[PDB]
Amino acid sequence: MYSEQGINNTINISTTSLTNATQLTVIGNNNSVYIGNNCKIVSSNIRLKGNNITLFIADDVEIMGLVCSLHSDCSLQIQAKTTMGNGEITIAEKGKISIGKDCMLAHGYEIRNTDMHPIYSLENGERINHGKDVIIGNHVWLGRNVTILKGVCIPNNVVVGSHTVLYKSFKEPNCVIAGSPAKIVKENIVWGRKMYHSTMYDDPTLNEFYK
Amino acid sequence: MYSEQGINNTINISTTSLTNATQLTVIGNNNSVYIGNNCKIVSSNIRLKGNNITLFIADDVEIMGLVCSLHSDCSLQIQAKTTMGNGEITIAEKGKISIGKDCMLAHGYEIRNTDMHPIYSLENGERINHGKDVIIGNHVWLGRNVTILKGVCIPNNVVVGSHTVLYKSFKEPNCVIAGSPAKIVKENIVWGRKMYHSTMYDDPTLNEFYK
Amino acid sequence: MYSEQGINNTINISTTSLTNATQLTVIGNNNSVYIGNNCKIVSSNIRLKGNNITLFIADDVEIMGLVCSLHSDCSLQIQAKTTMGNGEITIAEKGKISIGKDCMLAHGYEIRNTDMHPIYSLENGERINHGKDVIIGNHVWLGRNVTILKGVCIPNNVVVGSHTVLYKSFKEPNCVIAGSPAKIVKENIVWGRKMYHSTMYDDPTLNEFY
Repeated sequence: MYSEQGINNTINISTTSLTNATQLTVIGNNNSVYIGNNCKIVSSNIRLKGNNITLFIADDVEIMGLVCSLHSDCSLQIQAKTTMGNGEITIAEKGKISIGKDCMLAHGYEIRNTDMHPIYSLENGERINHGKDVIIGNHVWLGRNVTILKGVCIPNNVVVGSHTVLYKSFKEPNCVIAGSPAKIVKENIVWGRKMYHSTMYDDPTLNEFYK
Repeated sequence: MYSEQGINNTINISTTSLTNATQLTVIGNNNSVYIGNNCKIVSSNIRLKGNNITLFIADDVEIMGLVCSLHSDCSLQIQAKTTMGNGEITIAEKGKISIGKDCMLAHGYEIRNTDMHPIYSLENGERINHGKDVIIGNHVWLGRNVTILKGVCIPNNVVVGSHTVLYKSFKEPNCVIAGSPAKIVKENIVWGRKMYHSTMYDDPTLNEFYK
Repeated sequence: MYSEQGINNTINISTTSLTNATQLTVIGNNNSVYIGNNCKIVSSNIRLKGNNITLFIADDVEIMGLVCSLHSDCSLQIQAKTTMGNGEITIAEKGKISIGKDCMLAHGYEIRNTDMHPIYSLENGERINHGKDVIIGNHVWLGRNVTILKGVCIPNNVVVGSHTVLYKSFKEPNCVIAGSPAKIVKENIVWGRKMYHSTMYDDPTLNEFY
């Protein structure tokens, strides 16, 4: 499991959550890790290197096979009830990525606020791919092998179709987004976890989205 | 190799077939598994959970690293001489997936008849993403990392270009399908297995496709 | 470094190069492998199976988790200072692939000169998909999960956007290529390795590009 090299690191992993086969490494200082009850954070590899990094995983989060790299002054926030399969999250350039509550992220997700390397214009020598924060709203379903790139904001209750690559933000909630270039392909929907709930009304979790 | 609980489950695996490192699990009633002669089903993980499930794999089929999950009243059918590398096939909502004769599936395929999770309309709360059968015709070649989703029928003698996602059926045979979105990019062709042949006429297996 | 079986194979790997966790397998005759100075080739699996194959890796190349398959009469050449993460290179049909200087290849690349199986036109029965050499120019950055197919030539100082598949060659240098089909999406650029420079003028390696 754990491996630290530094001082004033705060690691509070709630007592009920499980972290089987997970490696957590914190190199650096004034960092904080927080995992709530009753999380399942399994077969993952999480690296914090730097200072003043924040990793916050709320209650009731299940993650399996996450590779996570966090650099100095970055923060990853994952809200309650979010489930995640295999995937990768990279944060750099002192940015932030937030993932709202009750998300379902299917295997193969790649999420990042950065390209990790600079691209400059020959026209004026300036950098033009500065990193940008990623906001993934509440009740977002990412299908298989979805890629969410820097600065993309995803509204609440959105489904992203399998193998879709997102470069830009969308504003409309309750919609499905797929294709290349990524596009709204269906409007006025709500997804759920259980095919055994036959209408949206039979899923206690959904009441809010049709209010 | 296999574990099986329940009633009137029939498991017929020819003694001339190899199943090295494959796990087959059958839990339920009235399920049927057939694997024919001179097959090589290796390093695979195959699960049937439910009632009245049918798995049928014909002669001379070679599969390597298939992960396959079938739920009750579901069926998978793979006809003779088809070859498959690593990949995933998933069937739910009591549907069916068919793979025809002499198909060639490269490493990384994802095939399914279901989204695994419901999407409902905000207008009337009804489910709008019900599962739908998948039919992959005879002599279909799927390039690397191809995804075949619900409802998709693929005609005979078709090549699907690597990393292509199919959301919809096609009707034209003898073509190459590729891109995003998936479109016919070459017409009037026939594919074969062996690069050493000079022409299609040199490959007896191809007679039926050009007459 | 080697599990070398056959006749008249030459393997010259500089004593200053690290090969930790790497399987190099050479099965066949008259194959030659050159790896230059100060390379780091680790956790890779490089198989030369066949005869008369050449692998040439120049100085200061760094490779982590390459799965490489070469067949008879094929050639792979990787020029100085190139870096590669996990990925796959497949060469067949007696063809070649060449990667230029100071390229940066991110996790998930797939580079091939061959479809590995024939496609014939019904008009005349002839094969229409013969393998074709791949050329990646100098100072090309392949983003994550990029696929480069047969016959593709990439010009100097190009960035390929993540998840893009190239079926065709480009001619314009200094550009970003993305989408499907692959298109030039931004012209007149230059990329660098380290993002601690407000402008390109603080990267000495970039001077040759303006």
